[PDB]
Amino acid sequence: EIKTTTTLHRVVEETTKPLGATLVVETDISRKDVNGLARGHLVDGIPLCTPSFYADIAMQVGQYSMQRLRGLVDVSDMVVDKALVPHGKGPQLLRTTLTMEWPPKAAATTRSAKVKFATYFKLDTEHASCTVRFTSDAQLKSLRRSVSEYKTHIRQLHDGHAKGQFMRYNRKTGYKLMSSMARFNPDYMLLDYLVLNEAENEAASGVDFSLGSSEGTFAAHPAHVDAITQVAGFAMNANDNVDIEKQVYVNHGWDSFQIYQPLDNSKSYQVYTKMGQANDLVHGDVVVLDGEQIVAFFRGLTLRSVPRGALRVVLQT
Amino acid sequence: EIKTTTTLHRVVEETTKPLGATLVVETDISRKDVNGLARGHLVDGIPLCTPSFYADIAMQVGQYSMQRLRGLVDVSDMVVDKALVPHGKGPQLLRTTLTMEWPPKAAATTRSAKVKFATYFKLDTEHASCTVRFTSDAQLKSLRRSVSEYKTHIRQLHDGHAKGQFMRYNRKTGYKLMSSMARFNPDYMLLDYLVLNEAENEAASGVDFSLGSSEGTFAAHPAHVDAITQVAGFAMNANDNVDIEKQVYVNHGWDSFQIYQPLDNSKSYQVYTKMGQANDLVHGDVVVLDGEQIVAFFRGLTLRSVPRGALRVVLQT
Ligand SMILES: COc1cc(O)c2c(O)c(C(C)=O)c(CC(C)=O)cc2c1
Ligand SMILES: COc1cc(O)c2c(O)c(C(C)=O)c(CC(C)=O)cc2c1
Repeated sequence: EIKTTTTLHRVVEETTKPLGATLVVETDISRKDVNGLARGHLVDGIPLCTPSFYADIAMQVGQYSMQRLRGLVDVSDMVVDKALVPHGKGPQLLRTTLTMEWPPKAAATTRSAKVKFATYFKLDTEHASCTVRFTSDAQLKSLRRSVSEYKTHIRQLHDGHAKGQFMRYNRKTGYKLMSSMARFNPDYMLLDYLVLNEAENEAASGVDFSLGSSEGTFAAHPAHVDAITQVAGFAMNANDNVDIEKQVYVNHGWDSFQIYQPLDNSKSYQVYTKMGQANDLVHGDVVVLDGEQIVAFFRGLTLRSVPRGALRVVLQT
Repeated sequence: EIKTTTTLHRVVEETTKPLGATLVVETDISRKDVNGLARGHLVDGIPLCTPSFYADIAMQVGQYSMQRLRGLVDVSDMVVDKALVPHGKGPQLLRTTLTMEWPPKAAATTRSAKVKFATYFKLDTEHASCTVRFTSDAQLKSLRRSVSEYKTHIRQLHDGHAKGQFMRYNRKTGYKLMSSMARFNPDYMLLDYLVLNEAENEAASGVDFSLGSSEGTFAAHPAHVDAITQVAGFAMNANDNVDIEKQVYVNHGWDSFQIYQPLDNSKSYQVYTKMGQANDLVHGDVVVLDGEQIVAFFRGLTLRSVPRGALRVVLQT
């Protein structure tokens, strides 16, 4: 039976059939243990749930599904369509629906599940979707072979900063730079330092989970995983040629997300990304290291350029 | 008779006397050539006239007063008491009142005049005051002897940045850093780069007056002089330990201000300040160089720590 957590509160429905299964879980984002955490970012005084919030729940229903059938869960094909504003005024029910389909009777052969995230009063808004994948360790093995190359990019960023070539932002100064666009729940302000090579939207950052409070139970703490994606959002938005009064880069989702080691709330990690240039979309990979160890990887993290002013409008609509 | 300019529109009253004289001038800050200029900073969508606007008028009425009795005018003892919001909705008449006092027949020996700045509809608000002084060149001579020393502080700041010790902000990134506190009329965005030693609130900045448009006639262009004081305000507000969502440093005035060379709108200048350490107030000197030449100097520029939120309240009321 699925363990309830800070971010997954009850099972609404759990049905097996011959050609598939449906699992519906529910999270009251107004519940007092989670409401604070659900309010990750703040834009024009409007609180916003981060994609990492869905990713946590996805990892949970995926891990459960994968164990129930028989291993790494990949939160893949994440698409964030509509803002979720945790109002904190009476129940606000986020329903996460996981569906699986199969041949008879190869249920145990199943390597993916479709996941949808929608708030209910019933239906309020459909927010996001992803596909969880029960994946191989092939990527992990490949990442392990590239560790030394990632470490080299990181070292070269620090060397450049030490020569006056690249900007290095202390934690509070980085958040100040972003503050006309978004403010952050303090528990999400986990970027300790960030070195940015603006020419390639390329960043090396120390993320220190000890800098926030992360009480509760999770598969992947939404603050910890949002801090990882913040590094790529900062690389884009902190470029001297991006005028954040007019245009801002927002997280649209990603192609793949795997976690290989605990995201420990007493530890700091190294995060490296080269986003680059590219319609209204940029994409790139984000790796998380713990010294020599591969901790996590976003493949094809996607940020969308949106008008600052029209963002304001839609969020107030 | 006093030359009218972009920032001084008409003489309201001009009386000489046995024991002194009164000169009252008027500037309609809604007039189309000046209204843009008058709106130098923007806080919470509220436009604000900068202290440099009063300093320009002070130099003009001071130079005139000095010339008509019988070379440097010092805009000294500047105190900025109340915000001036150029609404641009019908006339908004800034009245600058200069008063002088003297012995019988000794008018020619007069070395200072009291200046007050108040808007009228009639009395609206009293904004600021200063004392213009007809001063010696002793300070100028002293500054010329320190040139090499100022240049050394500047070179040391650049050296430190080249070793990764001090922050260097490109123009647009500096203004992005300040943007949750204030936005700036583009004609005021003249800070080309700034290197900051946060430990001592110590900055060297290139200010490039060619970066804005400054059409009109002035004694000292309000954008150009404000850009000089921005270097000190930035030094304080860009400190990692100053949370601009809570407290901001605002210009309160200064003890002395002298200009020794034209502030040429095609030229860039070097500005150096060491504000140092946080009562309500910080103070320090700001020097302006053009290579080897002394161009201008604020002695005892004063910034006041004000609550960001309570700043908002007052301005909105
Ligand atoms: C206008 O469309 C959207 C939709 C979203 O889901 C959005 C969203 O989730 C966010 C979030 C979570 O931050 C933002 C603002 C940022 C990047 O800080 C803006 C959004 C804007
Ligand atoms: C609350 O009291 C004041 C009085 C002023 O005259 C103020 C003032 O002139 C200003 C400005 C800009 O001129 C400001 C805001 C800043 C530093 O950008 C804030 C002010 C705040």
